[PDB]
Amino acid sequence: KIEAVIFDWAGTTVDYGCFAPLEVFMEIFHKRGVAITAEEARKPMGLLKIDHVRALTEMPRIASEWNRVFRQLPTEADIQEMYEEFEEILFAILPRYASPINAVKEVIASLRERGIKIGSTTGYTREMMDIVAKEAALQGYKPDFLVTPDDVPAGRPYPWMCYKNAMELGVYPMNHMIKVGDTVSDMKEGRNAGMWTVGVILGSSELGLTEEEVENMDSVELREKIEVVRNRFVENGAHFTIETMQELESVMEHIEK
Amino acid sequence: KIEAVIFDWAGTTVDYGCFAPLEVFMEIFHKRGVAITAEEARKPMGLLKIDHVRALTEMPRIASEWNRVFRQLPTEADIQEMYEEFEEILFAILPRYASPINAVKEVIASLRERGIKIGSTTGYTREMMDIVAKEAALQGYKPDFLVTPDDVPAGRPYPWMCYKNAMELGVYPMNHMIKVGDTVSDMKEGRNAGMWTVGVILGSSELGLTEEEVENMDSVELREKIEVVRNRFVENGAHFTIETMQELESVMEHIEK
Ligand SMILES: [Mg+2]
Ligand SMILES: [Mg+2]
Repeated sequence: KIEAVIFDWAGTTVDYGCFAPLEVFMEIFHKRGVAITAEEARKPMGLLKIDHVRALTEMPRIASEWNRVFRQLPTEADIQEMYEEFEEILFAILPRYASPINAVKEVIASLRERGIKIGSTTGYTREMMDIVAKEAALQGYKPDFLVTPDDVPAGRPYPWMCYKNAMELGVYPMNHMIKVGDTVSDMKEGRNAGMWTVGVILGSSELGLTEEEVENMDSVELREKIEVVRNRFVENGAHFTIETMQELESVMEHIEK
Repeated sequence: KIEAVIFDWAGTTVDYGCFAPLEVFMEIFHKRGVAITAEEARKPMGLLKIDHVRALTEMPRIASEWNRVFRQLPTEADIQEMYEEFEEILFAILPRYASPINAVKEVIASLRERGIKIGSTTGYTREMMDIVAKEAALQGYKPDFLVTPDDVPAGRPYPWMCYKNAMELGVYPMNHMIKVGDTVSDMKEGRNAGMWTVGVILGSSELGLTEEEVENMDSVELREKIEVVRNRFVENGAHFTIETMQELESVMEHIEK
């Protein structure tokens, strides 16, 4: 029944915790004397990077500190400058984050043995993907296909990218495919596309923790942050939720019944 | 609640009875000394023309007959040569087969007034569609969008052409879309695409009759023939069947329940 799986990249296939973008946002602001925190930076983490910047700009705590520094509120120009800067720096450090999350690689190898097709979608622009893809391929990960918002009329949560995938992998109907992500948007897109939607937790952009703080965090404390997200997923369309990609082939078996 | 209807072209919105291709398919095989029937000729109607030729040669009755006549089964060269002929003959008559089918236009206008998007797919190439759609426009018919097999990995039954219509019209999930066609391939395309499928009988390729033959036919014999096409459509995936496009609107309403 299930013939292909569509994987997200950031916080799913690579970049444990999806920090690359978070790292950048904090720089462009810190360099301007208006330092923001990982929470409020990740706060918007789901919309157009361009608008993501503007959102941070209108965040009262940030908006006030900006006005304190520049003696004036951000200008549509500032947003446009910070955005240009955001990209340049991102292209710079993207490769340092294109490492396949330890769990994943093996899982992909297993699915491929079951003749199951591997596809993907993303929030990253084609420019950025060329970079992340190239590094991830040297590091052992390379899905059968890949699509970016540049390939379609609009990105997530539209199912456009997912249809492009099915079109290229040659799989139909939509319910013969699973969508695996690490964010609310990943869930929406999955459903909008009429396919089985699942959500990874450990290393998600939702759980927002690094491999470091996960391995060295209070069990009871961590076992609690995991629920705030696993629940968070189901509350958005996740037919299922998994702490790690190690539970993938298991959910498949379930689904196929 | 439905939001868009994807119409096939020949035998659905134009060319009553889908006659344009018919004599061309029979002619190309007749020149090789291998006669075929209208039934055989019409069986794979709806598919990308090149595929349609390949489909005819695949036919046991025809293949055997070909093998018996030439002492070897049909070749790729043969298929390719006949196709070249098929295109020459077709192109010189295509303008004469773009007249909208009678009451279709009134239906479209109604659909638009209800704010419903109009998309379409076909078996004709983009070059063929250029001629057909141009003439169709002049005669009052022009959907919001058009997609040929040239625009995707493959033609019918694959749901690729429908997904592009979804992308363009900005409609999701596929279940919010209805597919209307006049052949078996039309039915399969819709189901594969995960959308409400409807087949139209009078004027369809499956019925294979002219307007004359329809109005001047033994009503008892007519209803009887209607029953075979209908049973056929359903047999092949059709969710509902209608005699004419006038019934469409009603079917939509039933579905919205
Ligand atoms: Mg992600
Ligand atoms: Mg047709």
